[PDB]
This record gives sequence, structure tokens and C-alpha cells, in this order.
Amino acid sequence: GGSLPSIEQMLAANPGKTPISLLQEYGTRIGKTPVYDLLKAEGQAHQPNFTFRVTVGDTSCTGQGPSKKAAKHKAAEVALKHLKGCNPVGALQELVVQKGWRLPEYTVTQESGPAHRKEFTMTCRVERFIEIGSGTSKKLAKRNAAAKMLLRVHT
RNA sequence: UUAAUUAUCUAUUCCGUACUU
RNA sequence: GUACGGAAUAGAUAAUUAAUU
Repeated sequence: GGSLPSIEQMLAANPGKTPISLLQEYGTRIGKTPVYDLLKAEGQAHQPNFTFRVTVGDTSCTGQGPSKKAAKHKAAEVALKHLKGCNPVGALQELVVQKGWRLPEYTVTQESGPAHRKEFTMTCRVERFIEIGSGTSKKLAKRNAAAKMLLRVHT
């Protein structure tokens, strides 16, 4: 167990999780709760812009990012401080089609065990070339495999 | 006609963390 | 019962790129 909790102690004990999930764990000790408000949601489906605000007791702060996840993450990170007071897949497809080859293909060969810390290994396939990559999602794994493949097919 | 990328929402499944009964 | 977080599947919306017609 433990005693006399503090916001300085979480940074040494579990800084690996989001400040969103971590800031509410601190809220329970002080009786406060981090309320989340979306300040902004606009832009094209290629480079949009998001804003979050978090409120903990008599204080509130904001954060921003290219996604809903990145904007909420930065805002919780700012509250904690005051409480302490190109596409490789598309580039490869454009080459593979220009070289006269058949369209690229992707297949998973491996996966991690824990679902909360999932990982993937994916193979890229071209008319003569084959390469492998990995990532925290099947979409990220093919992106990594495409990045290594761009070095193989290109000369 | 085909392939690839990105953001948001809803539903389902799995997993992790905190609080509470 | 509540809040936050990741992965997979399905549906809806939107923008972008390449090849072909």
C-alpha cells in the first residue's frame, strides 16, 4: 500500500499512461475531477485541428493536436503543472504501378499477446520484392513495412 | 473501374488503469 | 455504477494521392 499521496509521486510511478487517465486518479485524492470540454473541431480530413480544455477545481487549461486523442492528451498535461504549483504506403503504390508491376498486397505474420499493449508484424508484397515491418496496429505495421520496401524497390 | 492515405461519429468484441457499490 | 486509455471487426460522413477508362 502507501500513504500521503502526491502529484509528484505519479511521475515516478506510472508516467507511461496518458495524463488524461492519470490526472483523474489524482482527482480522487483531492475530491476534484478533471472535466473535459472540446473547444475546437475543424479542418480537412488530412490536417484537422482539435482543442481540449480540462477543469480541476479552481483551475482550467487547454491543449491541441491533429486528433481528438492528441488534443485531450496535451490539455491534461498542462493541468498537472498548475496542480504542482510523406505517406510511404502511397509513395510505394505510386512506384509499383509506374514500374508496370501488379498492385501491392499486405499480410500479417505475427502479433503480440496482451491486447492493451498489442503489436503486429506485417509483410509487403510486390511482383518480385517482399519486405517486412511492424507496429502497434495492422495499419502501422504495413506503414513500416512499406517504408523499408521503398528502399528495396527504389534505385 | 481498381489501389492507397487521413480525420470524426455510432455499434460490437478484447484488454489495461482509477474511483464507487 | 462512473471516468480515462490501447487493439480488432462492422456501418455512416469527409478530404487527399496514384493507375486505368
